[PDB]
Amino acid sequence: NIKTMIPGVPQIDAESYILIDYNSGKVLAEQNADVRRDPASLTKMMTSYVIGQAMKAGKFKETDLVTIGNMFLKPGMQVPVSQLIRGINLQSGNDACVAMADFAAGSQDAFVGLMNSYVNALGLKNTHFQTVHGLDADGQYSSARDMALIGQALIRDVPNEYSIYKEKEFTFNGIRQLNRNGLLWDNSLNVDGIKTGHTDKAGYNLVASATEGQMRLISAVMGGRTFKGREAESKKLLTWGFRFFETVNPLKVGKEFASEPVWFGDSDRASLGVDKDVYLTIPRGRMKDLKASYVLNSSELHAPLQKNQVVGTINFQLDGKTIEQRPLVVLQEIPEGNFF
Repeated sequence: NIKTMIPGVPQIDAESYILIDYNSGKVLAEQNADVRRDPASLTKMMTSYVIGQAMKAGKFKETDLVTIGNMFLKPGMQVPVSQLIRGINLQSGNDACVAMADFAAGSQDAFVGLMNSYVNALGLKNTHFQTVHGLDADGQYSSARDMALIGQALIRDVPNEYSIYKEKEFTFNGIRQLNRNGLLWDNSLNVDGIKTGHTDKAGYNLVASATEGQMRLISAVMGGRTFKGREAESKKLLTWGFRFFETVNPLKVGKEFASEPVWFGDSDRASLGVDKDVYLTIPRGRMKDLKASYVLNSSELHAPLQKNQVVGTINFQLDGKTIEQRPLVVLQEIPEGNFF
């Protein structure tokens, strides 16, 4: 029963936490992951997400200058966008958020409206932002799950913005500022994200992400007890996640997974696979025992068969139990067969 066991979770010294796989979205561990808490500076992930989308859209460059009104910024100061986004991500500067909010949306209210528009665009059911920096507000809240998903969106939708989160330091006005994510300096893990935060109502919060090979995990901890424990507890989850789980990529697009006969077509056989790449998070070491089969929606396949046409379902089995399902599609189209 060593292969088919469910691992016990470590005791995490925080009120809420969640651990997910970046590729497959699988939840490996959770505790009060949907309780609505104060997000503190984790809010700045969404602030960074709004900014990342605008630059990705081309609205402003990282070299553009922003004039201040009205990091210790002063009115009339001209600060490159590059420095303000680093003030947000590395330093957690609340003043840099305000500056970038007026610069990106014209006002803080217009910028909070965008933050909450992406909240709905991501489907978050337990998040609402009242601020651009994350200071405690009566009406703003988030949760460990929603914050783990915001971090996923950062990595997925704006990778150029996300690459900043791994920088250990930046210099503003001749003063070196360190990134507050102390896990970047950990020799045992490969941590390149994401964001720390803390307030009186929120406690000590950390959204972290690490990689081991091509596997990527995202942890979110909220309501942490101490400043140091913030990083220690997140390190507990990530190492635990990598020790007991492995992400595997069994089938990618274009790879033939099965062949079935085709009637009335230009060809006699169809090449069946998947249109979206498959990522499965399984107990580490059980990839050798992973079995895959499939069912068909029809007794026969009739031409014409369009490209990426659904014809059945793939079933991935581990220990005789289906763990994931994906649509089985036609890879190459097959037009109607003609007769001379």
